[PDB]
Amino acid sequence: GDAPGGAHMTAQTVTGAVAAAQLGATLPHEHVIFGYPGYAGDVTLGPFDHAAALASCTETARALLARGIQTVVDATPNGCGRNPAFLREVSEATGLQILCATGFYYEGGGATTYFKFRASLGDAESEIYEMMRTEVTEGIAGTGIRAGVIKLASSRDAITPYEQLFFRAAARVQRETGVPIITHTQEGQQGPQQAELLTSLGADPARIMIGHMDGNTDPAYHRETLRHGVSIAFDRIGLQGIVGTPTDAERLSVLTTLLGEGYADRLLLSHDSIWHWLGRPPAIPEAALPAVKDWHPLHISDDILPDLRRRGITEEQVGQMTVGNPARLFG
Amino acid sequence: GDAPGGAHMTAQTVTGAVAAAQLGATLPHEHVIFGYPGYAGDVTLGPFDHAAALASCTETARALLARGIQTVVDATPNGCGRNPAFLREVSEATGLQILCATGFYYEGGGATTYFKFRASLGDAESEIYEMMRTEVTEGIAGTGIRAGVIKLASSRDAITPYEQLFFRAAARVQRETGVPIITHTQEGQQGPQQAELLTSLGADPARIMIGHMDGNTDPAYHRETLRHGVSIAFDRIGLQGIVGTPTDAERLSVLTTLLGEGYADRLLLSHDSIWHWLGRPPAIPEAALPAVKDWHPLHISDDILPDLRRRGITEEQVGQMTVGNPARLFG
Ligand SMILES: [Co+2]
Ligand SMILES: [Co+2]
Ligand SMILES: [Co+2]
Ligand SMILES: [Co+2]
Repeated sequence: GDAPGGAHMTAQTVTGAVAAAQLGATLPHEHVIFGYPGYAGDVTLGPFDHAAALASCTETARALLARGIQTVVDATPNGCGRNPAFLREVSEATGLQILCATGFYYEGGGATTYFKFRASLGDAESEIYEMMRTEVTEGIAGTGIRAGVIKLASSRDAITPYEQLFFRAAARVQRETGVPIITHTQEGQQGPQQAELLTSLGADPARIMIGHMDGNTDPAYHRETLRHGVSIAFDRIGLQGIVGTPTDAERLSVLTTLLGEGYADRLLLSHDSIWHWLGRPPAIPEAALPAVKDWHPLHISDDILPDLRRRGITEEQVGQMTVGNPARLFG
Repeated sequence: GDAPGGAHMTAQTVTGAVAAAQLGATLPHEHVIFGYPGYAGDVTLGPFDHAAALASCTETARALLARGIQTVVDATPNGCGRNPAFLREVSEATGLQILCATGFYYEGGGATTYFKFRASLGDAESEIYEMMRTEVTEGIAGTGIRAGVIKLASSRDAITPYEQLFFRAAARVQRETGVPIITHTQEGQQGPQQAELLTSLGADPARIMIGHMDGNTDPAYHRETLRHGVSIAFDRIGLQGIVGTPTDAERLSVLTTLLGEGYADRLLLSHDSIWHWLGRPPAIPEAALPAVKDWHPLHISDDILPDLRRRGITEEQVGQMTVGNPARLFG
């Protein structure tokens, strides 16, 4: 099929290099810990309880392994609580393999002030390129822990000029190292534009996963994106009818259509769940309880897969999505 | 004149309570360390060199004392690098008294994602109120170091709904504790609106300093703001013709007019300087060199004051601005 072509390094997890064959079933987009930009400024009342986060996270890790999930890809942006050392902790404690990311979030929800300022003063793209390259090849913050993927994100109405700085830096790092790229699309838009842009810049589509594609329910939009040869992920499975999100029933309808059209090799599945929130614990209005009810990392293993199988999807298609595709994209 | 009326606590500096009479000459708006939101996500290439920052900061501290400045008010927002423990370090090492702030920055340049999200889920104002109240009365991040002022900020075109959450929480904390409030106005606008809003909410104008008023060169705008009984600060003195900023000559023209109209008791002067930047050191395009040439904390002491005196301003007016006003506002 379409194999990764160009520079290449074996999958880097927070605990070191891992062979593609050892990745096993994988959730390509989750967040062990996560905090929206600003969470740190609420440190007095919402401090990080490391002991509790570690207990809870490892328990979630252990439950994933119970389900045969050997690997999780943590997509947390550098300014949203990324903590490679903590992920290494969670990994060494449970045996769950974790890959972390390098990247900043979309303009609308990221810690954008910094690079927007540096971009006004000089060559920010080049500076973003050096950070990503260093994090992928040498390590994050002096820990030696390397990023196994680059995380890119765009806004709803366009991939903004600020966002494009990151897309150009990542493309260059991609070309030079072969590292995988995973993305965020805001509210079901810009999937095709991200794929076009990344490929146009020389990024290997065999190493690109356009995310939150489940955010759009017109399969035409998905096919237009797949036309580029990149993989696409229904990665907010379980987050229903909230923040623009469709219902899982809607996602499944699109998914089985795409599956029935032969796209298994290019479909990945995830929850975009957060195991432990940073800042003060989120206050969940009762009315939103159903929207987040299945939004946890065991939902696909326990509800989705069995539901695709009973719908006609095959053990082979499911293994392609959950093991085949990840092995090739990140391995 | 107009003395602080209501609840009251003695000036809290990062090293403890200080009598109003011991504040001495003060710079009401500076930043020992500062980083635009996102700086932390650039930690791999732009890590904090604590030894160098401490050496440099204390040297700046020592130079301020050489000039008789006994106190500095650090206006750094919770998500812009605020570090009470480091300020205590700089203070205990030199004897320079430092007050730190509690508050988030304006929507356009702050770490806004967090509270914008919490506001969508619940009562963020109340949450912001608890943080500010706890930081002012008990301490920041478990250090015991209390905030001596609340920092509020608004955008250019309006005090946005997100910003108003902070203005309402601060007003309440102001009413209950008497703590001073200092603000940021973006590009010479919203000074009058901030003053109106804060007073309308029950905040004591004798404890309110509307900042970056030097950003507007129409004295009419300043008088309209002073009409509220609040103090106003020309606090970006030295930052010239850049980021919308006027020249110092322009600021001085407005200042002597206001001074000649009897407003000394309500005028404060500062630089809004940054002693040590967080993130990778700022790259200064040569063309901007003159704009930042006098932008350091010795500029007012060495250039401005002597320049107001030779312009006719009196030793008494200068002492009112630099010692009288601070004593009353923060003491
Ligand atoms: Co996302
Ligand atoms: Co995510
Ligand atoms: Co400001
Ligand atoms: Co400032």
